[PDB]
Amino acid sequence: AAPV
Amino acid sequence: ANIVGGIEYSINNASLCSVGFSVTRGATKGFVTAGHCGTVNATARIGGAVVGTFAARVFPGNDRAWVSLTSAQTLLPRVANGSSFVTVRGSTEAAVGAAVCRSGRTTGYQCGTITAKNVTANYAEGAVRGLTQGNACMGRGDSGGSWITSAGQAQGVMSGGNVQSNGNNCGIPASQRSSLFERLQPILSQYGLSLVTG
Repeated sequence: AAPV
Repeated sequence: ANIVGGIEYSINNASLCSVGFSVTRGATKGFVTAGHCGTVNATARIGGAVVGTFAARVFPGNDRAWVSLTSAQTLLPRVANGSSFVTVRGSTEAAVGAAVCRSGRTTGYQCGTITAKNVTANYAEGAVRGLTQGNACMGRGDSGGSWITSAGQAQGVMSGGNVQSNGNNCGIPASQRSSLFERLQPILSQYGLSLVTG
């Protein structure tokens, strides 16, 4: 998961 | 500028994020967005003009922020949907299984359903807890944008998810997407804000  | 959920804004002339929801704090106008988009005092611009600055934020741990705007900004109770608009009527939280849509500058307006709540995202910067998960696709740039039901109940702001190598999760099936948003309720109470509605 990554910000966006 | 007219402040509507989903539109683009830049931070310190570098990064881009999307507007979440127009809100007020007493006589102060503002918008809620993602905390990862800026640091306190960073400058927000819309169409190249300065509109305000980050007044507070929490990231990581949570992922929230509010930008206080100048008096000249026009707050609207609306979220962009293509050339059309969804009216903000309140902030009733929907349950798992409800349909929901999100709006942001990169993928536009996308809809899906809520699949889980209280999810932890392990971002490089640290964990972000208590996020809700939907399967509406999203991309790099959509952060901070609105999550709303077609009935106009504002749910939260775009945080992050499993972006693929093309910069979004739109080319993988709904069943495999994890698109996470920060709940709007705790943001409004944490900062004493009221949502603009219509």
